[PDB]
Amino acid sequence: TFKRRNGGRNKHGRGHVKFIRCSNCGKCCPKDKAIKRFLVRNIVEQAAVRDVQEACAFELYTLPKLYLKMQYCVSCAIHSKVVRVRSRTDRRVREPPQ
Amino acid sequence: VRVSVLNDALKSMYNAEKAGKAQVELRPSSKVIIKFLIVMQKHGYIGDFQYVDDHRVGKIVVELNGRLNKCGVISPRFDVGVATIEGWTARLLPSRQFGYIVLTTSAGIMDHEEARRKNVGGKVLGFFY
Amino acid sequence: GRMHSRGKGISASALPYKRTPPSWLKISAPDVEDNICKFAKKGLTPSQIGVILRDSHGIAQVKSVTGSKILRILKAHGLAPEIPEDLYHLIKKAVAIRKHLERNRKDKDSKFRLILVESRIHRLARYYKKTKKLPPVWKYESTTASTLVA
Amino acid sequence: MRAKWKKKRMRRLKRKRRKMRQRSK
Amino acid sequence: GKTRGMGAGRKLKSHRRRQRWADKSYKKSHLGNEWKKPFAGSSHAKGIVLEKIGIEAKQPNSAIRKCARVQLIKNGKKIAAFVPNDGCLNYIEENDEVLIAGFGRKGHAVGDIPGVRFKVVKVSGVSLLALFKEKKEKPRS
RNA sequence: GUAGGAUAGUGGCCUACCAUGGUGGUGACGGGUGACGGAGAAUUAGGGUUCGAUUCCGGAGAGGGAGCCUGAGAAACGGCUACCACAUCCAAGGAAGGCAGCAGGCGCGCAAAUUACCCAAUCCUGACACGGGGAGGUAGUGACAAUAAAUAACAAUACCGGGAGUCUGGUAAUUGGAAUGAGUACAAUCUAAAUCCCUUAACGAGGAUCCAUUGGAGGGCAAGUCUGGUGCCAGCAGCCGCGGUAAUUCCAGCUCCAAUAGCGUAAUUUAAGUUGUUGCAGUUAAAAAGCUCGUAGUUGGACUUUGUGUUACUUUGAAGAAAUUAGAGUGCUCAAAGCAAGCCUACGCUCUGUAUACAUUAGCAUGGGAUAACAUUAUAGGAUUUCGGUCCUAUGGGAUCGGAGUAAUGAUUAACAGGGACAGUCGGGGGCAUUCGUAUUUCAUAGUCAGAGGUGAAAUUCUUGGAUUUAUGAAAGACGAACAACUGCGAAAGCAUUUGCCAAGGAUGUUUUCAUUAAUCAAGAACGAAAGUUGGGGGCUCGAAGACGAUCAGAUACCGUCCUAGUCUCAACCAUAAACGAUGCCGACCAGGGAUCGGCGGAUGUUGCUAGGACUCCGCCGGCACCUUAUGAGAAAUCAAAGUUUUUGGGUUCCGGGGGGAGUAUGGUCGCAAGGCUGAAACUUAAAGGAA
Ligand SMILES: [K+]
Ligand SMILES: [K+]
Ligand SMILES: [K+]
Ligand SMILES: [K+]
Ligand SMILES: [K+]
Ligand SMILES: [K+]
Ligand SMILES: [K+]
Ligand SMILES: [K+]
Ligand SMILES: [K+]
Ligand SMILES: [K+]
Ligand SMILES: [K+]
Ligand SMILES: [Mg+2]
Ligand SMILES: [Mg+2]
Ligand SMILES: [Mg+2]
Ligand SMILES: [Mg+2]
Ligand SMILES: [Mg+2]
Ligand SMILES: [Mg+2]
Ligand SMILES: [Mg+2]
Ligand SMILES: [Mg+2]
Ligand SMILES: [Mg+2]
Ligand SMILES: [Mg+2]
Ligand SMILES: [Mg+2]
Ligand SMILES: [Mg+2]
Ligand SMILES: [Mg+2]
Ligand SMILES: [Mg+2]
Ligand SMILES: [Mg+2]
Ligand SMILES: [Mg+2]
Ligand SMILES: [Mg+2]
Ligand SMILES: [Mg+2]
Ligand SMILES: [Mg+2]
Ligand SMILES: [Mg+2]
Ligand SMILES: [Mg+2]
Ligand SMILES: [Mg+2]
Ligand SMILES: [Mg+2]
Ligand SMILES: [Mg+2]
Ligand SMILES: [Mg+2]
Ligand SMILES: [Mg+2]
Ligand SMILES: [Mg+2]
Ligand SMILES: [Mg+2]
Ligand SMILES: [Mg+2]
Ligand SMILES: [Mg+2]
Ligand SMILES: [Mg+2]
Ligand SMILES: [Mg+2]
Ligand SMILES: [Mg+2]
Ligand SMILES: [Mg+2]
Ligand SMILES: [Mg+2]
Ligand SMILES: [Mg+2]
Ligand SMILES: [Mg+2]
Ligand SMILES: [Mg+2]
Ligand SMILES: [Mg+2]
Ligand SMILES: [Mg+2]
Ligand SMILES: [Mg+2]
Ligand SMILES: [Mg+2]
Ligand SMILES: [Mg+2]
Ligand SMILES: [Zn+2]
Repeated sequence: TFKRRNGGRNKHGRGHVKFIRCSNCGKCCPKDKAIKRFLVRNIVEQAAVRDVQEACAFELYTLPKLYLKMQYCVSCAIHSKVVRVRSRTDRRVREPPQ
Repeated sequence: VRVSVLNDALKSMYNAEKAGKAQVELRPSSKVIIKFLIVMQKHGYIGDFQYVDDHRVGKIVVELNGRLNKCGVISPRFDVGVATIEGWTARLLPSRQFGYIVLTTSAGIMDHEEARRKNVGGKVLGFFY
Repeated sequence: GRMHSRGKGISASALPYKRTPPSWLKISAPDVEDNICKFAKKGLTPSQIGVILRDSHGIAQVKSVTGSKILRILKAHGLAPEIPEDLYHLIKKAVAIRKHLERNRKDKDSKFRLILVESRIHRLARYYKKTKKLPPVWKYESTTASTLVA
Repeated sequence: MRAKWKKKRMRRLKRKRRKMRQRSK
Repeated sequence: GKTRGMGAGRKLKSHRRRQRWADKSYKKSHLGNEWKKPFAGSSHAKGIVLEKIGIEAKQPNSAIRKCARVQLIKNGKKIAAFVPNDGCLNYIEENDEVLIAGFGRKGHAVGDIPGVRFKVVKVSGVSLLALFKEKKEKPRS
């Protein structure tokens, strides 16, 4: 039984795609199959912004942000709850959630 | 590549008829296609068809009237003597009362009923009913 | 589609329904054939003779003015090349690939394309021998091909 | 048994025959 | 798909010739291995009873099927022949002439009897059916 | 091939001499056949599958070979000679042998009859009207096979139904008279003589013992949830199953069912559209070659008259053994059959009948010329008259070389086939050289001081000889992040830092050119991830094997630490992957929709820009895809192709036929090896498998 029209990856009109290494376990996974999430958050957690802002040595200073691109294998994405098992009808929804 | 222009012409008409179209274009044209249409026209299975000259091979637009159930070629074009016409009709036609097998004989392209009257054999082109 | 690929392009010329020359074309058939012979003696081929006539003389189709194709006109004046133009260009391409391939032994892509070009040469040469446009014993030889063309 | 390992088992078995037959030639 | 050309008579005929071998029924008759069977293409065969044996019935049944090892007189091959009906093994003695037949599935095993494809029809020139129904008696004693 | 020899005669049939040919993927050569060929036989909607030792025809043989005489005819065997193999008689010195003729015997086997009578029929043969004929016929044996057809009919009672009543129908080893051949037998007939049949005097039926059998009764599959016995035993059961103490299935009785003088059991046809030409399959059930090229093969656009080039095809006809098959005629009592008969009543008749069709393919001959194949075409060696020259030859003809005419003088078109040229492009396509990037590791310098590492927790391990950590710098080798996508290029494998060089390519554009040059492909070729092999270079990282630390009942594992081959490169091999879209290629047609990549056409007004670029809108061609939908398809999942399929046929290649055994054994071939390619059988099994 064929579960997905895309076969679980995103590859059309090409033979080979070089793999990436899972950010969690290091497993090799084709880049077009890996679950990718681009996390942008303040380098200082919200629980410490007040303290760090009070101790600032500059009248004005914008706290930088932390940019991290996370690439998971399927096993880690499911285990870490980055993605969840969806019903047969909901599997086709490709739009990101709210 | 294009092997049988007759098959393309008859397949196009059959698909158009099932979709309920009134007209259909056949390209390329040939004198075999035109003579096959005339046999269908004489028995009231198609309406008026028109040949367009394009200086290369021509095109045909055929008016459909909803009476054509199916029309197809027989490939390869087997030899059919007069005595073997009965077996072919028992194979290709819905019944012993309507439907025509088109033959190419030395006397010209004609349906199997005319071939029996003239007692001439030939080769199968196609059929319709 | 293409003989030696998966291409399915259809781009091509579309000849007009009017086979006669336009009313604004005043050049006569003897004048046109004089130019065709004049260009052939300069080394031009039938393909690039018609391009000049279309682009610089307003002659869309030579057959409409003269009633004969360019190659037929050249043959009537003994100017048709011994090797047909299209076969000549395939040999020239095969020579170019082989010359490139002698310095690039690891260019396996070129080695693949050389096979396709030479097989195209042999299919066209076979046809020309059947129609007697080439000598009956004519044969394509990689060793001596470069002497024929260029 | 996994087909890959059954294939591996047969190849080992063929080497011994190949060696158990060339021993006497 | 199929080759259709009017001049493709040779290819169609030769293709079918090769593909008929893929059919098990066709290959069983045209291989020639039937002559190597104990009957060697015969319907029946006479033999000598070597010993009276019992075979454990195959699961899920549970019984002792009474058979007899027989050596065929015409080629000297040894086979196991099932002895049908109740108490018919008592009518068979060792070193006795028995007519053997197939078991009904053309060389295949039948029922729950493991690896048995023959049955005993006659013993000492008398049918087991006649002895079972007390129609006749074995010629001795 | 030439000349001979031999033969009834042709011929390497044989000899001498000469030449180097002959056959072959359109399968030669060789091998297998439990292979004599055909007419035919079985089964068959059609197509087909299987069989064909045997009475007709042809061939071949007489235990195995060889040789030969006689003769018109024999390489004869109920003729001879020899050898070999068997075997008979003998007074042992010799002699005689050929049943695959008829009968008979032995042997072999699952498997097959009398050592009978006769030339009367059919016909054959001799000197012959007459003899002879185990050819042939007759009888015996004969459940090979085939045909017809008994084993009861009727009435009245008793009993039981249907349309109180009474008509009709059904049961009984009840009661009655009738019928009749199986049998038996005077006779006649039959026959060569007998025998059987047919005919017929007498005799011949009541439980009409003048006694019907063979297989079944759970399902398939017609017929019992009866009774007794047995208790997973014995047994049954083709398959599914039954039997373990209440057996519809075993062993019995009863009853019932099927066929019935027959029925049961143990190669082949049907069923099988499970061999598929008609007519099957290959996304997931068994099955698309990893990819492309490529010869043979197979298949190939349109166009020429409508209103002595060669073939296929079609029409008609001729020729074609009978028997069999189909079929006309005919009351053997019917029938299977047979080829007879019929008509009237005379010295006979219907000339009595003994038709006709079918009969592949190849060959022969007429008519037709659509469709299709091959061949052919432009320095016409062209057609066509006419006028000469020359040569050869008859009672003019032929050959050859010329002149001058006549004529519309003589070339289909340019495929939304293909090839080639050209134009501006486009691309992470390929090769060579070259630029750069952080990181990692190592090393150097400097700083600092107790841990650092790693894990679920730990330990192996490193560390005051300064580890880990921080800064700077150097070296090495690998890798090429982010950008990066339901995007691009490539035949596939695969391809991602810059710039240059080299050849190649798709698409688009084109009033350029050639003019069918094409599609798909046995054989044969090029390329083909990773791992692996050989040698050289390199050797950061990671890391099979190995070692160690943990975990654990054990842990040769998973987790941790160290590390060999390897990982990178060059030269040379290997040729395999879930090499996947698990979907071969070319062509046509058949819904809608937006987005996107390349090229081009049109429209339009903005840019911290140099007509153009960037963007916006409309459209065309080509490409990777996606979304909705069924009027489609499908076992469904699902698919805009996997659609246009029992309303079945566009072209072509590969490939499957229940599950295993098994991609195994063996042989061949390739490879240094690892292995690759090719590839069984015995045997085993009633399921395995797909989708939901
Ligand atoms: K994914
Ligand atoms: K183009
Ligand atoms: K077939
Ligand atoms: K001769
Ligand atoms: K000779
Ligand atoms: K004589
Ligand atoms: K006689
Ligand atoms: K006589
Ligand atoms: K059918
Ligand atoms: K290779
Ligand atoms: K598009
Ligand atoms: Mg699953
Ligand atoms: Mg592509
Ligand atoms: Mg791949
Ligand atoms: Mg196309
Ligand atoms: Mg091709
Ligand atoms: Mg098809
Ligand atoms: Mg001679
Ligand atoms: Mg000689
Ligand atoms: Mg035979
Ligand atoms: Mg034989
Ligand atoms: Mg025979
Ligand atoms: Mg025999
Ligand atoms: Mg016989
Ligand atoms: Mg004979
Ligand atoms: Mg003889
Ligand atoms: Mg003998
Ligand atoms: Mg002899
Ligand atoms: Mg004899
Ligand atoms: Mg004789
Ligand atoms: Mg018998
Ligand atoms: Mg009786
Ligand atoms: Mg019973
Ligand atoms: Mg029933
Ligand atoms: Mg009981
Ligand atoms: Mg039963
Ligand atoms: Mg089958
Ligand atoms: Mg099937
Ligand atoms: Mg599977
Ligand atoms: Mg499969
Ligand atoms: Mg054509
Ligand atoms: Mg074109
Ligand atoms: Mg791109
Ligand atoms: Mg980069
Ligand atoms: Mg091949
Ligand atoms: Mg490789
Ligand atoms: Mg493979
Ligand atoms: Mg595959
Ligand atoms: Mg292919
Ligand atoms: Mg493929
Ligand atoms: Mg665009
Ligand atoms: Mg859909
Ligand atoms: Mg079909
Ligand atoms: Mg199988
Ligand atoms: Zn992971």
